[PDB]
Amino acid sequence: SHFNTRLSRTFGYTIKRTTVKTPSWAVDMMRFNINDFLPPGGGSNPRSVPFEYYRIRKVKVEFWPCSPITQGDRGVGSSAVILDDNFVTKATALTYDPYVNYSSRHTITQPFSYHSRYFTPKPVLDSTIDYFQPNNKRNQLWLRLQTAGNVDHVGLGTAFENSIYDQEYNIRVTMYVQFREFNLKDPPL
Amino acid sequence: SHFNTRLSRTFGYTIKRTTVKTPSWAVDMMRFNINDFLPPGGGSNPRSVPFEYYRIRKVKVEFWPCSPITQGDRGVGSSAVILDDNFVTKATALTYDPYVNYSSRHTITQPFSYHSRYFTPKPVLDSTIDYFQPNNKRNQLWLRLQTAGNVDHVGLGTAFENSIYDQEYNIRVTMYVQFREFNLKDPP
Amino acid sequence: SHFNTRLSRTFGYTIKRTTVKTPSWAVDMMRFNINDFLPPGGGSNPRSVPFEYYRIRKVKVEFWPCSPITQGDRGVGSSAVILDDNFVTKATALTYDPYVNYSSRHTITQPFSYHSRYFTPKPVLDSTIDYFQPNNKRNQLWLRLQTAGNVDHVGLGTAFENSIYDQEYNIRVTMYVQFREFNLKDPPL
Amino acid sequence: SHFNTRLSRTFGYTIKRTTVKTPSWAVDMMRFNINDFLPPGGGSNPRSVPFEYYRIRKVKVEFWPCSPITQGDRGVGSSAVILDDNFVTKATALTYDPYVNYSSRHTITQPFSYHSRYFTPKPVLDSTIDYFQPNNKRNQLWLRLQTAGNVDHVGLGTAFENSIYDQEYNIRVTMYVQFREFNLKDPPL
Amino acid sequence: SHFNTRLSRTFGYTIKRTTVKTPSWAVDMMRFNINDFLPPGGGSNPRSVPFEYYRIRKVKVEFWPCSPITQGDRGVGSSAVILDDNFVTKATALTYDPYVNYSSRHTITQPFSYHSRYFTPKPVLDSTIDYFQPNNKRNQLWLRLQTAGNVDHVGLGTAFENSIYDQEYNIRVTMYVQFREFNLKDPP
Amino acid sequence: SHFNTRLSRTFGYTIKRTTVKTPSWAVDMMRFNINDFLPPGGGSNPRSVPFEYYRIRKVKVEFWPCSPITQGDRGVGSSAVILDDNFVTKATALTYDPYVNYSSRHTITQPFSYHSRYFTPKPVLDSTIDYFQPNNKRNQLWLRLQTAGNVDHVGLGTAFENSIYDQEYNIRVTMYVQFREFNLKDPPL
Repeated sequence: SHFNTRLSRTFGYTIKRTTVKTPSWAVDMMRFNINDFLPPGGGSNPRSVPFEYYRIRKVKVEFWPCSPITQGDRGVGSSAVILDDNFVTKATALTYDPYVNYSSRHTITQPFSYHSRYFTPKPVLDSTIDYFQPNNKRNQLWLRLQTAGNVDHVGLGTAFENSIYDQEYNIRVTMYVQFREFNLKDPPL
Repeated sequence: SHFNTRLSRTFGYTIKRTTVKTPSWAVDMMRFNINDFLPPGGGSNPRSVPFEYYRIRKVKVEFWPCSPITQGDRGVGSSAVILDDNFVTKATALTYDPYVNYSSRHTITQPFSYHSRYFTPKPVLDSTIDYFQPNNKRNQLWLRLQTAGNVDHVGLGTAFENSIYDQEYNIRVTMYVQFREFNLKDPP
Repeated sequence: SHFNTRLSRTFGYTIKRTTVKTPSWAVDMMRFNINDFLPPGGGSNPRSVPFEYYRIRKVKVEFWPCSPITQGDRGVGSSAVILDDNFVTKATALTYDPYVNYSSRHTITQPFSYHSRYFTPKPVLDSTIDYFQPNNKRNQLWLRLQTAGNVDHVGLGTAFENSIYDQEYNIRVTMYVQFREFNLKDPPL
Repeated sequence: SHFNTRLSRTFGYTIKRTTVKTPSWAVDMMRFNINDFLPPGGGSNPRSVPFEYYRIRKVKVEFWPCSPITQGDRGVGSSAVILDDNFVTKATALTYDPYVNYSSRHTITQPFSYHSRYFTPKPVLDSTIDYFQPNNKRNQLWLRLQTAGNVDHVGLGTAFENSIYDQEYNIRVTMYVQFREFNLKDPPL
Repeated sequence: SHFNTRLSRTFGYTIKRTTVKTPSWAVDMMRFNINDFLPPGGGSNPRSVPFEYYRIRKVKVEFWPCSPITQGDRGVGSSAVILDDNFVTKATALTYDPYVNYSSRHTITQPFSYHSRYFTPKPVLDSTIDYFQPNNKRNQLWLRLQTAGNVDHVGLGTAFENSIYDQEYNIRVTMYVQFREFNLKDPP
Repeated sequence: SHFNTRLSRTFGYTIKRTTVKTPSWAVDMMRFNINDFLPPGGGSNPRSVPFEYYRIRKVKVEFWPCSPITQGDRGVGSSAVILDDNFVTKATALTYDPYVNYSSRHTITQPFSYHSRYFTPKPVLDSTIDYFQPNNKRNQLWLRLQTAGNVDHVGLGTAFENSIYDQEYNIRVTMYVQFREFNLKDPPL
C-alpha cells in the first residue's frame, strides 16, 4: 500500500561575473514540482509510478560547485527555507544579503564548496493566504498524483555574493516521496 | 456539545444485460453528499439536525443484490476506495477490471451476493489539487452544516462484470456523522 | 440513542406598584411546557429535534432583575417547588406570604437581586389525582415528543412583596432535557 | 525561532435605546483580522513585526461596560463562539435571543457588567465550505504575515437585550499570536 | 530496496457440453507469464513498474464458477501443481481423471463451486532438463524484468469432469510479485 | 517578554600589497554599533524590531577570505579583544605584530584561511574612564534601543601581516542581541 522512494534531477545555475566593486548579492529562489521528477507513463497508466496519492516527505537541495579550488574572489551568502511561497524579489546585485538574518538561514561558502539543505517542503495550496502544515509525520496531507498539473511545493531562497568571475553550479534536487495506493491498470492483448 | 449518529439512504442500481461475448466490466463511481441524508428543517432551524458543524467519521456502502440465488452467468468484479476524487472513467463495457490491482480493492461476487465497504471518506476541498487528510480521529476537519450547498465527500469506485442477464441492486449508503455545536433557535 | 441537551427562553414579568401601606404579596405560578422551547420543524420531521421520546431531567428558573441597585422599597418573598400542580390562587396583594412555610421555600430578595431555582419538575399526568414520581434517575417516565400538545410540567409558585415602585424581571427558564430514539426521516428531492 | 506575543485594540460599541415594550435582542458579530493589530512597517521590512509566518493561538474579547452600576432596565444576553464564519443575521430587535441555546454560549449581564470570551479562533480559509481545524496546538496551520490582505479569523456572535437606555461598551480585542521565522532586512547607507 | 505487490487478471474458460455417456475429463494446463499482468510503460521507462528485477513469490488461481447453484449433472475433477512444465496432454474427453492421484492434487467440485490453488510457481529456465529450485524465499532466483519477452512460470494442470451442460468459468489469476532495484528514468 | 536573536551584516576589507622587504603589519580595529544592524522603522514604531530595551550578549566577527588557496606570500597575524575602547593606533606597516602578546590574542593565518572571534563586547559608557562589566549573564546592563544614536560597543583589534599581493576579506559581523519589553504601537487606519 505505501511506497517510499527518492527522485532526482540535476540542472545548471550560473552567476554571471560582475564589476560592481562593493559587495553585492544575486538573489533567486527555487520551488519544487513533481512534474520535473516523474515523467509521464503510457497507455492506461498515465504516470511512470503507478500510484494514486503522494506526499513529499523531504527535499534535499545540493549545490555542487563547478569552480576549481584554485579560484579566488571568494564570497559568502545565504540559503533560507521559505515555506509560504513568499520569496525575496529576484535581484542581480542587491547591496546586502537579504537572507542572512532568516531564522532558517545557512551560510553558503563560495565558489568552490558544496552546500545542501534538507527539509520538509510545503505545497502551495492557496497562493492568496499562503498557509501550510506544521512539519510532521502522521498528519501530512496526501495529494493526488496528477499527470501534468501537479502543485508547486515550496522551498528555498538564495543569495550568492557576486564575484569578478562567473560561478557555475550543478544543482541536484532530490525529493523523498511517499506514494500511496497502488493503481496499476492491466489491459489485455 | 457533540452528537454522534447514523444517517442512511437507499437507491437502485442496474447493470444492463449485454451480448459482448468475452469478459467486460461496467465501471462507475460513487460520492456521498450530506444533502441526500439530511432534509431541510423549518422556520429559524434551517436544517433537521440543529447543529452548526459536522464531519463524516465513516461511510458504509452496502450492495444488496436483487438477483435470486438461482441466477447464472455469475461474475466477479471490484470496489476500490478513491479518496482523491479521481475515479476511472465511466464505461459500459471495459475489456478488463480496472480496479482489481488497487491497494484498497475488495472482490465483488455477482450477481446474488452482498458486498460492503466501510471507510473514512474525504471531502472535496479543492478539485484541482485534490488533497485530503490522513486517516485520523481528533485532527479531522470540521465542516459547516449547510442548508443546501454541502460539499461532496469521496469514496468508492466500481467494476461489475457484465452478464447475459440484468443485475439489479439496492444500495444502502450509511454515513456515521459527528455533529458539533447545538444551535437550536426558539422564536416566540 | 440518547441526546442530553439544554433549551432556554426568556420572557418579561412585571409586578405593578401599589399604595397599600401594610406589606402585601403578588402571588403567581409557573409551569413549563416543551412547546415553548422547541419550535415545530418542517416536512417529514415535524419537530426541530428528531427524537421520538423525551423527559425533563431538571428545570432552572432564573429571575434576572431589571431594577437598578439604587431602587428603594426593598422587599422579601418566597419561591416554592410545587410538584402536584396545586399552586396558591393568583393574587395581587395578599396580606401574607402564602409560601414562606413551604418545605421547598427559598427566600427571594427584591427588587435588584438575582433569584434562581433548580429542581426536577414533574409532568401533569392526571390533574385530578395529581400523582408524580419520586425524584429519581433511571426510573423516570419517558414521554412522547409531540409537535403540538405537549404535557405541562410543573414546578414553581412565586410570592413577591409588592412595592411603592414597579418591579420588573427578565425570567429565563432552562430545561435540561434527555431525548431518546433518533427518528430522522429522509425523503428524496 | 518563535516569538509569542499579545496584541490589542480597543473600540466602541453602542446598542441604541428602544421603546419596543417586549424583550428584544440586538444581534451582531465579530471577526478578527490581524491588519487591525499590526501596523505597516517601513522600507525593506514591510511589517512592524519582522516575521514571515504567524498563527493565532487565542483571542480574548472583552466587553468593558461604560454604563454606571446605577443603571436600570437591566437585561440578559448571550455570546457564542462561531468558528465557521456563519453568524446569525444582524438584527436591531429580534424577538428572542438567537444564541442562548448554542453549546458555546455564555450569559451576558447588562448593562454594567464585564463580559469576556477567550478561545481559539479559526482562519476563514474557504467561505464556500467553511472548514476549520479542531482546536489543537502543534498541528495548527501556519499563515503568511501579509502586509495588506490578511485573512479574517472567525469568532464571536452576540445578542444583547435591548433597553429603554443606551448601552455603551468599550470592546477590547486581544490576540495571542505566535510568530515564526525572523526575517529582518538590513540594507546599508 | 524492494517492493512487494499483487497483480491480477481475469479471463473466461468454457468446458463445452458433451454426450459421451460414461464419465470423461476435459484436461488442460495453465502457465503464468508476467507480460499478461504488467503492460508496457512509456518513454525511457519501458515497464509500467520501474524495477529492474522481479521474482514471483506466489500465484493464486481462482476459478470463479459461472453456472448457477441450480445446475445439475454435477461432477468431480482435479487440479495439480506442475513445477516442471510437463503437463498431461490437452484432451477433450479423457476416460479417467489423470491428475487424481497426483501428490499435489486438490479436488474440484463442479459446476457451481469456487476452487483455488495458491503456491510458488517456477520459471522455465531450461525446457530440455526442466529444473527448478525447492520452494524457498531467500535463495529464490532474481530475473530481469523484460519489456519484451518474459519467461513463463509454471504451475497448474486441470481436469474437469465433462457434462451434459456447458460449464463456464471466470478464471482469476493473481501474482504476488516482489520487485527489486528502482530504476526510474527522468529525462528533462 | 525577552526576545533573543541574531543580526548580521557583511562588509569588505582589503589589505593593500607592499614592497616593504621585512615583515610589517597592518594594524586596525573594529567597533560594533546596532545602528548598522537594525534599519529604522515606520509610523509610530520607529525601529524595525519593536522593543524598548536591548543588550548584546555576544558578537561573532568572521573573516571570510577572498584570496584563493593557491596564493603565496603567506603570513601570520593577530586578533585581540579590546573591551576598554583603547586600540593600538591604526598603521599601514608597523615593524612588529603589536597584538601577539595580548592575553586574548588568537593567531590569524593569511591569506586564504578563515578566522573568527566570539566574545561578549562592551558598551562605551564613558570614554574618559573607560569602564566595563565583567562578562556575565543576569547582571549585564540593559540599554535603550534608540532610533538613531546608539552606543558603540567595543571589541576587536587586528594586525594582518603585509604581503606582496593584495589580501581581501569579506567580514561578517553577527550580533547576538537580547531585546526586552515589547512596545508595538497600533494606531488606527
